[PDB]
Amino acid sequence: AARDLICAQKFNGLTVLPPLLTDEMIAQYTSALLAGTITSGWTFGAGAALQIPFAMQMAYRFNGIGVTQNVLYENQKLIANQFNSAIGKIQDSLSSTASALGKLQDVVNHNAQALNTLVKQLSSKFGAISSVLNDILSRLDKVEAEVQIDRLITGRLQSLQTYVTQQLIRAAEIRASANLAATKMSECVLGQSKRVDF
Amino acid sequence: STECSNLLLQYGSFCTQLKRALTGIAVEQDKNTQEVFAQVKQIYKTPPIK
Amino acid sequence: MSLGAENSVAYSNNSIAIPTNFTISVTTEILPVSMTKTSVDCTMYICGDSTECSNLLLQYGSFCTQLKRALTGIAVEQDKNTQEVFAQVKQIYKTPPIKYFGGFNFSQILPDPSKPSKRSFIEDLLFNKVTLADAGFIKQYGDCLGDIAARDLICAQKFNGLTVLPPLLTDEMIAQYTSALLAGTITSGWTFGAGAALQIPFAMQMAYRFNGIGVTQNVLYENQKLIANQFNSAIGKIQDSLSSTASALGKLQDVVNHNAQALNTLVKQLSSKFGAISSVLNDILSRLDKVEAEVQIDRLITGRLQSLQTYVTQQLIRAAEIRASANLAATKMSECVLGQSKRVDF
Amino acid sequence: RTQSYTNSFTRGVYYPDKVFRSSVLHSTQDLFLPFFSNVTWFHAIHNPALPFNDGVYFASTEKSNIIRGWIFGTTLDSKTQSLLIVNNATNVVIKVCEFQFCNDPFLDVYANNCTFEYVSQPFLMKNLREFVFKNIDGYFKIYSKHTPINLERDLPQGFSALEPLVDLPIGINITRFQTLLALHAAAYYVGYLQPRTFLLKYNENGTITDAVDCALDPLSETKC
Amino acid sequence: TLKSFTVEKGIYQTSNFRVQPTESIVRFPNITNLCPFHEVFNATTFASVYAWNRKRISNCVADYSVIYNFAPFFAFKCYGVSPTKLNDLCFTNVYADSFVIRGNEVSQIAPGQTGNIADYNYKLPDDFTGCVIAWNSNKLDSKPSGNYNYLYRLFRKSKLKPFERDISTEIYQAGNKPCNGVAGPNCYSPLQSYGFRPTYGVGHQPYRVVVLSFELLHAPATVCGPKKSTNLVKNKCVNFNFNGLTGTGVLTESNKKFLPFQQFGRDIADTTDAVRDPQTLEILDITPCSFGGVSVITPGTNTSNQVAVLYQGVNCTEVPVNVFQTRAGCLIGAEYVNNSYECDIPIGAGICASYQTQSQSIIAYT
Ligand SMILES: *[C@@H]1O[C@H](CO)[C@@H](O[C@@H]2O[C@H](CO)[C@@H](O)[C@H](O)[C@H]2NC(C)=O)[C@H](O)[C@H]1NC(C)=O
Ligand SMILES: *[C@@H]1O[C@H](CO)[C@@H](O)[C@H](O)[C@H]1NC(C)=O
Ligand SMILES: *[C@@H]1O[C@H](CO)[C@@H](O)[C@H](O)[C@H]1NC(C)=O
Ligand SMILES: *[C@@H]1O[C@H](CO)[C@@H](O)[C@H](O)[C@H]1NC(C)=O
Ligand SMILES: *[C@@H]1O[C@H](CO)[C@@H](O)[C@H](O)[C@H]1NC(C)=O
Ligand SMILES: *[C@@H]1O[C@H](CO)[C@@H](O)[C@H](O)[C@H]1NC(C)=O
Ligand SMILES: *[C@@H]1O[C@H](CO)[C@@H](O)[C@H](O)[C@H]1NC(C)=O
Ligand SMILES: *[C@@H]1O[C@H](CO)[C@@H](O)[C@H](O)[C@H]1NC(C)=O
Repeated sequence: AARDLICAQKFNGLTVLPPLLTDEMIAQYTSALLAGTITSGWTFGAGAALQIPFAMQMAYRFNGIGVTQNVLYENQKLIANQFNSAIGKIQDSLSSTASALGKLQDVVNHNAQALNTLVKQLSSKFGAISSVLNDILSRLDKVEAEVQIDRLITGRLQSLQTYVTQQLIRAAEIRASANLAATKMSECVLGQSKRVDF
Repeated sequence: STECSNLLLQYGSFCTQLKRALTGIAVEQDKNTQEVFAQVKQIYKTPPIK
Repeated sequence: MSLGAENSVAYSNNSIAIPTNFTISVTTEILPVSMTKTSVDCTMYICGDSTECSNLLLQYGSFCTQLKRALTGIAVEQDKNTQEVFAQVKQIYKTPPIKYFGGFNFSQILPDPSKPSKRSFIEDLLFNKVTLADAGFIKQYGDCLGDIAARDLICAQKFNGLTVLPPLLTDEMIAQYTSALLAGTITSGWTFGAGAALQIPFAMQMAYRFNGIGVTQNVLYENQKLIANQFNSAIGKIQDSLSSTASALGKLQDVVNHNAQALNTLVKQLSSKFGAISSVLNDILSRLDKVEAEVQIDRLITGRLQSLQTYVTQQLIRAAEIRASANLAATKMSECVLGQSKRVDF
Repeated sequence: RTQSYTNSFTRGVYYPDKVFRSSVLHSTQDLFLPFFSNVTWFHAIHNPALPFNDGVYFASTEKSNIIRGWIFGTTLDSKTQSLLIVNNATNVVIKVCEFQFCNDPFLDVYANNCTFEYVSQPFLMKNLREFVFKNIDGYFKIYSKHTPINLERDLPQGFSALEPLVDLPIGINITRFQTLLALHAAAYYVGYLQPRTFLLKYNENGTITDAVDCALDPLSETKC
Repeated sequence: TLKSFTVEKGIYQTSNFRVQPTESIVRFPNITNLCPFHEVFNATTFASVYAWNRKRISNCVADYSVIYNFAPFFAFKCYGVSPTKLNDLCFTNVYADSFVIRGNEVSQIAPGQTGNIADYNYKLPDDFTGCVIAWNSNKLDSKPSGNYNYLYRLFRKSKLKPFERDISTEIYQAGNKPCNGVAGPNCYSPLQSYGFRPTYGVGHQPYRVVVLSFELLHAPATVCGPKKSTNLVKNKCVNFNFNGLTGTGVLTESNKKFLPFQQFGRDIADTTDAVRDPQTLEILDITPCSFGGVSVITPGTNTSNQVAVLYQGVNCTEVPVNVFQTRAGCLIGAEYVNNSYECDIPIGAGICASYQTQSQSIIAYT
């Protein structure tokens, strides 16, 4: 059919590397964390995993936030129904609305447009007579083609340095967000949080 | 292009440090994923009673 | 790659598992705080006492002033990071000469007056294992003038206009701050971080710590000797692990190595032509007339300015990362040492 | 004459410039002899010419000092200018002429269009005499280094850098070359240079002690 | 340095102190012969472009100002150097190539260019450092009956490498049938005459070309221009001139073991670390004279106009272009007291400064 943008990126020396952990490994880690949270509570994050019934674990969780544990044992079916209804509303909202995941889409879109700009910047002349090295090398003699090639080299090197600097700043922002995500993994899933709005 | 490569060789080690910066970013991404997700030491599994 | 060992906890709706014993574990966390302070002047690097190069460099505006301002801001920020992490106590507390704390051995972390720099045993291993690049914070111009053996990298850095500034707080003052925090921790508890230091016996302070984590304080008083022996064994294991394994301190070694490598790259970048006929400036002055040598000097000036700005931008990004790590270390100093934390994995 | 084949054994390194460098790793792109190659062992008991192909590494392990002189050219029948390096016990005589001369047969110890007449000190002198000849930009450069050998088996293991001798700007279109003999036997190795990239190592005394050929194996490319 | 008339309290990096040079040193080899440019530029007959002469100029002193008096040319068109700076610096060897071409082909004598002379008669390298001198020769190399002593080659199997010569004349063949020494069908002699006449146009006139090829300093210098030498002094920051290598620094004795073919020593930053003196065969270390940073420690101008100067990173027994020694350099103008206050102006490794009372003055402390 037509030439893809990824092929035009790959033909000009730009390569995307695969991550070390595949999606199945991330799913295995998530399933292990979920099973340890459900079966053990917060005991698996501080040593050996000790089993506990889930109703008694939820009574422990209510006793953490200042409510006596008889409230759960007298209202267990209502709280189970409320939890199931809330999971159903999350499923319906994720099936209906698609604007919630805009951060990961922005992460994809920025990395797409940076490489697209780096490819498109190769058409620039930077004050030379042409943007093609073969036309310059065939049209002029040695000294003039050396001058035009030097101008093109300076322009392309400046654009590549700009791309690397912007990638470094974006990587610092991504590392800050990943540190926050690791803290929320350690404090919300592996335990119970006393911090307000955390 | 051989002439372009010969003229690019006179600009020093700009591409070496660009390559080093990109390699550092690439290692940092996998470090971020390992720090976030690989927090548990054993792979617990659900018993068949749901 | 293997993610981990397969496990299957026996869940049931009427079964629970309760521990009957405990272990006291001591772990080690290493956090960078500051990095190397550097100072670069443009005239020695770009020109090297050439009057024509300086006169052509004056036409490029105030690039060097803002590069100098950025480097000075980084240098001030490093001292601010060290002060904001370590100088958290208001008074220099000292441990009493009677070294009994309920049977807990603190001899390997408390300082000793035998050596001149009053550092502990573990602090001596941590200073010995992290090798230094031996930068220009020690004066070496008398050594650089005297040509002995072969030319050093530090002398080539210094002769081209790159200079490393010493930190404001010496290692003895950092050790004094650490000893004051340690003495206030082991003789007062968490009271010295919230006002005046109120004394408390160490067994009763540890019983308060046991009440913090949801264990009744009679468990400590019925098992005091076992807990003290476990603490001493864990401290000895930390000592043996620091004596044997040398790969634990890679973060501070990376901090040293990056700041050495950036200056080495900046020195090596002076051998490039950048499209001119020679990297040597005096050959350009002698071999040509005014206009052509001015053209070649302009090419060299442009290339050296891009190399210097690349170095300054990389240093600014590294300084931001180091400042984030220092803020984390200051939070961990305020919450782990000066109190007891309920946050999981913190 | 009898031919054979043997390994180069990381041998054939020379100083690329007349600049003193100490305790530094230097990268040089020049016509070098690649590592672990096959040089050709010629046993001269007996003779067609040998092709001069972008540089020649010459070696000789002979104690009796028989081998002497060289001829350079492209067709060698007075239809071209030919370089003639003739050595003896006193001087060397280097000349470029049409050169229908001869010293190969048994005429020994029991002109035309001449361009230059360079005479100087002699070149040659359990010892190995290593020589490198090259022709770049009309300039003929000769490198040499003599090294004693203990066990006369083959080319030795180790490094011995070659020092420059003279930089003759005469010698045009060298394609084939020839080597003399001497009788009252002769054994020499011939290797061919190649445009490779090397990474030279200098010690604290300024002597080349180690080198890495960047296009030999991927480990050496990683080192370079 | 702050672009303001009022400064605040703190420490500011202002400038750098440099030791200025006192004397000058010129070191040239002791050569008294004169280079024979008159034999090159003033000749009765010049060779053809296919058989151009090459003359080696060595072991003499070259004066380039007499070249204008020798021949009436317009442009001293040089490539790697300038014509006005040829008498200061110097080289190893100079080669002069002389030939006669047509006025159309004078532009072909340039590095990196193809044509007829540049491909089959005389090819210049891409790294050519030298000057091309060409002038008209209508009065000596032109006859009304035509000239046949000047030959050029236009037929060859391959392009010529730089600085190569071709003397042999064979019958050129551009077909499958061999010539066998017979100039018949598809057989051409490669040399044909220029045929110079005085009635031709200005672009067809005979031109005498002299190409001076300089090679840079790698060997000991054998040809050097007119410049008097100066006695060598050591252990002083001076200006040196070693065979055209200018610079500023301190020359000391060295224990570097130079090999006998080496005349220079370079550094990681591509600068000359050591040099060999051309008069006496000795090795000299080149190091720059003393420098360092200067920091000015002041309170505000609303308080006082007194300052203290910190000379960064020096052991100040070599100060000039109260004295207290710190680890960040040494402090001049502040009195060190044996007290301990809070830090006001941070200087270095545990040393601060303040404006106190015990007559107001600037003190330094731990
Ligand atoms: C709890 O664990 C400790 C070790 O962590 C046990 O102490 C050991 O007990 C055995 C059995 O007598 C002794 O041989 C060891 O010397 C003890 N080790 C020490 C004191 O460090 C202790 O017995 C355990 N408690 C229970 C109730 O099982
Ligand atoms: C509790 O567990 C047992 C066996 O694990 C099962 O038979 C029983 O149905 C469970 N109780 C309820 C209310 O489902
Ligand atoms: C433990 O404390 C005693 C003092 O009672 C001391 O002698 C000993 O050295 C300490 N242990 C270690 C390993 O330092
Ligand atoms: C060198 O060439 C000879 C000629 O056949 C060959 O036998 C020998 O294996 C070669 N050496 C190598 C490939 O190392
Ligand atoms: C340099 O030369 C000295 C002088 O003999 C010698 O002692 C030293 O070992 C040499 N260094 C080397 C070979 O690395
Ligand atoms: C130049 O001077 C050196 C040492 O002063 C001396 O050995 C040499 O003979 C001199 N050369 C001439 C040509 O005078
Ligand atoms: C060239 O040399 C001849 C012979 O010495 C002389 O007569 C003539 O004047 C010289 N030409 C110039 C311009 O000096
Ligand atoms: C260098 O400084 C130290 C420390 O003040 C001093 O002991 C030494 O004498 C100084 N060196 C000189 C003055 O040459």
